[PDB]
Amino acid sequence: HRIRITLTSRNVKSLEKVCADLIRGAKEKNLKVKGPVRMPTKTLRITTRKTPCGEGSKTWDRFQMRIHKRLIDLHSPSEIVKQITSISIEPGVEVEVTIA
Amino acid sequence: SLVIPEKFQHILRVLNTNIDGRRKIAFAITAIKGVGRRYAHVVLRKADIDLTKRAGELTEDEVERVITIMQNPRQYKIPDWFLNRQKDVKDGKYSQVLANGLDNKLREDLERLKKIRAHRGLRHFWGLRVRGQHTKTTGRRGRT
Amino acid sequence: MAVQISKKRKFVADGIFKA
Amino acid sequence: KGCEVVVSGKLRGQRAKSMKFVDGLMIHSGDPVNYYVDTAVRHVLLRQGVLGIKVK
Amino acid sequence: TPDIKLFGKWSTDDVQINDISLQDYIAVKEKYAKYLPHSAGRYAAKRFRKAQCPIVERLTNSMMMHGRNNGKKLMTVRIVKHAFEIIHLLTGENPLQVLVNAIINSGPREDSTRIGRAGTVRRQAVDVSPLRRVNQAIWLLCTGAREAAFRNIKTIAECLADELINAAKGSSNSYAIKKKDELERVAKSNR
Amino acid sequence: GPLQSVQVFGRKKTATAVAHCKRGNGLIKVNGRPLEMIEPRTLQYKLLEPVLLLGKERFAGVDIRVRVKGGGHVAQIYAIRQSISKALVAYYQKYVDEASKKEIKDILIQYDRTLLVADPRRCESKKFGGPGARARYQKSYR
Amino acid sequence: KVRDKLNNLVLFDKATYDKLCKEVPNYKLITPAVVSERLKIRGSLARAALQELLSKGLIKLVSKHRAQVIYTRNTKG
Amino acid sequence: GVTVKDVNQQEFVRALAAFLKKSGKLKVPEWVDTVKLAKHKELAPYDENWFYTRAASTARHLYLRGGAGVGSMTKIYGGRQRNGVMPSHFSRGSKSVARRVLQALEGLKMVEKDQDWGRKLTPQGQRDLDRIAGQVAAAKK
Amino acid sequence: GHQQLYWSHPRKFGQGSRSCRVCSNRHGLIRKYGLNMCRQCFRQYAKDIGFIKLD
Amino acid sequence: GRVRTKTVKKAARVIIEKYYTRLGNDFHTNKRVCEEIAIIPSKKLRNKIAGYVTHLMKRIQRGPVRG
RNA sequence: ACGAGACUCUGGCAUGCUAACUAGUUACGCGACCCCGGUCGGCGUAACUUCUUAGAGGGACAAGUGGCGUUCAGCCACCCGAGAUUGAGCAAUAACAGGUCUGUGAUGCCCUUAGAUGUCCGGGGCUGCACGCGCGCUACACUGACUGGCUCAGCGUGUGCCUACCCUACGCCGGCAGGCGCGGGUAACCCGUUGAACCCCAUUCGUGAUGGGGAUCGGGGAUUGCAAUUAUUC
Repeated sequence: HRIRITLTSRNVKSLEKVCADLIRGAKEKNLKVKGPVRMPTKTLRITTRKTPCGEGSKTWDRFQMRIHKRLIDLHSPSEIVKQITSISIEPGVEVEVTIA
Repeated sequence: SLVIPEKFQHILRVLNTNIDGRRKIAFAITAIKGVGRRYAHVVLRKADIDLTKRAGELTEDEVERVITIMQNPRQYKIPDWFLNRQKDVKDGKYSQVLANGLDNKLREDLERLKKIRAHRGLRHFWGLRVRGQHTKTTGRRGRT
Repeated sequence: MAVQISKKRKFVADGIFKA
Repeated sequence: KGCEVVVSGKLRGQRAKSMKFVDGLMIHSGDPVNYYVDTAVRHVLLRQGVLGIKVK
Repeated sequence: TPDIKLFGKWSTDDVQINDISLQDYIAVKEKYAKYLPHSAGRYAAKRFRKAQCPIVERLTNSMMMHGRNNGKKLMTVRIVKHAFEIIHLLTGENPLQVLVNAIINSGPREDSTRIGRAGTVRRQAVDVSPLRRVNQAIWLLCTGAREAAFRNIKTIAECLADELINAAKGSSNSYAIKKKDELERVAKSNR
Repeated sequence: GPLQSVQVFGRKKTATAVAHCKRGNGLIKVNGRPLEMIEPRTLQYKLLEPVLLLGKERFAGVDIRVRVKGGGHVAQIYAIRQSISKALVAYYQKYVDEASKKEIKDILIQYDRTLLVADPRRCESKKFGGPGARARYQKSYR
Repeated sequence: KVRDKLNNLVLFDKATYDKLCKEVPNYKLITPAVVSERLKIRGSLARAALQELLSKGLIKLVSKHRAQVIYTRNTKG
Repeated sequence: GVTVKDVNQQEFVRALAAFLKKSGKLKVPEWVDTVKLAKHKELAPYDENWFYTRAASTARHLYLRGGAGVGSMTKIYGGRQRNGVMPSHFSRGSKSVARRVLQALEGLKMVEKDQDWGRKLTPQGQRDLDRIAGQVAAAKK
Repeated sequence: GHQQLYWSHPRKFGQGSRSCRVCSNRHGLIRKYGLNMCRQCFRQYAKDIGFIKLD
Repeated sequence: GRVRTKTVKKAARVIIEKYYTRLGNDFHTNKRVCEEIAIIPSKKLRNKIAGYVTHLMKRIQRGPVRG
């Protein structure tokens, strides 16, 4: 059973914390764990005017969001990796499970 | 060859207009009202006349064949979408007009619009723009 | 399920749910 | 260790005024403003008009 | 084998500078000698770093003006190379020597400054710095070739070619020499 | 048998030109094409500059295979010209005596600094209120 | 300030042909621009005449380009 | 040992045009005289037999990259669109002339259809292209 | 025919088929990534969405 | 213009006050000293502290200072 | 004590560290073409991070040298050096009768509320022209125009709640604008190696309101939508 788990979040430091904890857990559980594949991050750029009406110097904002996505690959049966993945999930980090 | 040939006709009198002979044959025939750059290449491709010669050294039989291609272009296998006047409101024929049918048919279409009293005809009679563009900022050479 | 919105729209929907 | 309250609106008259009460320390520039102060704005509807509250 | 930095097919050696005031500002001899008149950059960063630029590169950079020609470095380079072809085939003289002697002969050596309020005509005679001599010389050569090659049948590879040799012999049939000596005449008129 | 291989890159603006130095005959091929066969042909001598300054006998022992992508045209020319020189310098430094690397490096930096050190110039970000990073829109009074 | 609107001939008359054949191979620099200026002919006509003289072998090629070409006379020795 | 990758393309395409004119089994279209090659073009080409040149350049591009269809051919031969007063943009080529080029290059035995998309060169067509490449190299030598 | 002519007008497409989902106005809508509001409401509620004006 | 602020000079003065026996003339050694002893939220500030401490050591090695 | 600075983001380098069949490199085998050796973005799999992705740390500080300065703060030039002034973000007290009641179910007062200033349907108008002003686009050409061939990127975005309307490889038909059955992507996988333009090369043009310039206007054919006329667009 080849299994893929995706660690997609908005904040990056809690993402590094949970990915390091998952890699450490797969290391201590005597399991063949692959390295964390770092996908190219996606920048959310939409610009708008400052003032609500139409007068003033034409000044704009640059609002930004960065979403980071990570990949961890394992070779393990289903129930043990469910038991691993259902431990200590952050509210700002979303995990999703896929099977090949 | 590059020496001037005998009876090198300078001024060409074709279809009661003036045509220079010093210009290229793909461009000297474009001085006739009604024919332009794109349709000139097709005419000299249907007729077996090369594009590398000036208009001043061609003779009666080749210019007569080109005039036949001018007057009756349909049965020399010129495609129907290449024409300027298609699907007539008077008789419904595909034809190419050379300044006389062109001028009198444009005049007849304008008087047809002015008689039918469409707003295109009223705008042509008043002397304004018909294609629906802004007149507030442009068209300052209308009247004094 | 047959909608499957993309990964940007999921975070946009979650933030606007919070708002 | 630092606070700032701002009120603005009808304060005993027709023309609106603005009263500021600052005591302590207050950072105004840089990213420590993004994570050392909390800014809340509310609207207060009175009988004679609407009054504004700004607390930092 | 890099025996000599041949400028395409011309040799950057055996070229004589006649003026000593322009000795350290024109770099064509044995250090700043390239195969192309196109280098990388970082040459207009500090104050006097443009004095180390090759003179043919400065001519190539000043060749492009008037909107539709900005940035086209390849096109100005091939104008420069073709102009060097007519210069070598026209006089029998090395083309780098013709470039050097024209810039010395077309350099305005005295200038007048606008002084006073706005509208009043007062000029005060000053002399021209040697870097500014080369700078206005290159600008004058470029604008003379530019206004020669405008609405004319003669190409810019030939209009640039006739403009330097008329500046090299000082025949004053060129436009750079014309503005050079009327500027010297204006500076001489009120001192 | 062992293989002698170093893999050296080079940049101008965004183009990355990665060379490959293996032992063999004297030939330089970029993208499978020789140096005399790269558009534009006006910078043919700019292409042939490092092998001309360092001689053909120094290049006679190394096969050169460079691929390049990114940038425009002149940036790609400058990138591959940087990569060939840096690859030869790194190959002599890795395998051959260091003294010959010092002698070639001295004349290479004496000709031009671009042949070994990349140029730190990128396009600055566009701002609002103007068509570029510095220019502004035309201002009207009255 | 004379205008002098040029009216270049589209093909050669008698005097232009032998004037070219006696004077053009006796000049230093030959380009279609200077041929059109000296012989008051068209630019493309000068190009055709120079191609004919190149095919005849009395003019050597120096450099060819899509903008202009460079031609010179033979050595008199 | 000389290949297509070390042959100058400018002489190569006209040599291929001469070779395809000499072969003369390409079933050229009837409307080759009255057609515009792209909608960003303004006049017809002055060369009357451009079909051989276009098929030659198509065969060269199919050597350089495989799996290209009719849509990839319209992107290669694109250019600037001058609409007069309008600011210029990029406009692709015409689909039917690329279709006719690939039917001609399939009807003559040079190209078979690639699997599931595009087309690709026959090894005999690779032999022909490399032989004429060696011919151009020997002519230049 | 009040029922069949009350709102027989098709608002299938067009600008008025969509509206602001905060304050229900039809001017200056942002449709990118499915926000579906005007610019002022996005600027007022942009902090809880997570958009920061770092650039 | 590179003129140091008052917090840099005050911090450098007090760190050369309370700690002198483990300082030297190398910029990197007392840079690591300032990193280890003083808690500083950044790197450029610590770097400017190290540079001004090095300059102050070079002037104290010549003569006394009034601060 | 605030402001400046300090702080954050991005660019500029690190052959050192962590890692990659949703990124490749180097070797090996097979296959294809040619004259013994070259090409493959053809196929498949033994190491690796040199390219790519992005995480932690490092690196530049007036640090060194020579001067100027009360020899104090600092300034100038040079060497080693990827940089010895990269660009942005945030931005104090005080007030403006500055703009927004047409961003809001944020809002006081006033007006109106069934022959309505709420609302809905159908049509029109916001585009209407003696004229003036501002922001912009194309040009006045031969450093060019047309026609063929060669050839090189980076930010992005993509099947939506009422809400139906996505991006597109591939095959045929047609000059073209376009049309039909076919496959992928809910995205580093598919468009895509985003065969972009300016440039480069080779013909045609030759100082002529000209093959510059494409305004105005006639006829015809497709697409979107319930509907184009005051020409939607092509």
